Amino acid sequence: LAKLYKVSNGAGTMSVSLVADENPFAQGALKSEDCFILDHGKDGKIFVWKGKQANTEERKAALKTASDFITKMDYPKQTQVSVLPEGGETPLFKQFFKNWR
Ligand SMILES: [Ca+2]
Repeated sequence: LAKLYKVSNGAGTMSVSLVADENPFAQGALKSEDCFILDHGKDGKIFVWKGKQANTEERKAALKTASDFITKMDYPKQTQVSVLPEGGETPLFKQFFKNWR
C-alpha cells in the first residue's frame, strides 16, 4: 500500500517519479544521489529520505512535494513529514523495506 518516489533533477528537470509500488521495498531502491518520498499518508506516515549526495534543490523539492501530498491526497490534516538523512533511518522507516541491514 505504501509508494516510494524519487525526487531528482538528475534527468534535466526537477522530477518526482514513482519507483516502487510493491511492498516491502528494496533497501537498494534508496540511491544516495537523490531524495526519496515514502508515502504511507493514509495513516499519517510520510517520509523524506535525503541521499547523502543529493543536492539542495532536491532536498527542498522533496520536502515541498511531501507536504503538498498531504493537501492533494487528503491525508490527515495533522500529518507531519518525517525527514531522515541517509544513515539516520528510524525503525518506523526501515519497516517498509525487506530485510534492512
Ligand atoms: Ca541528484
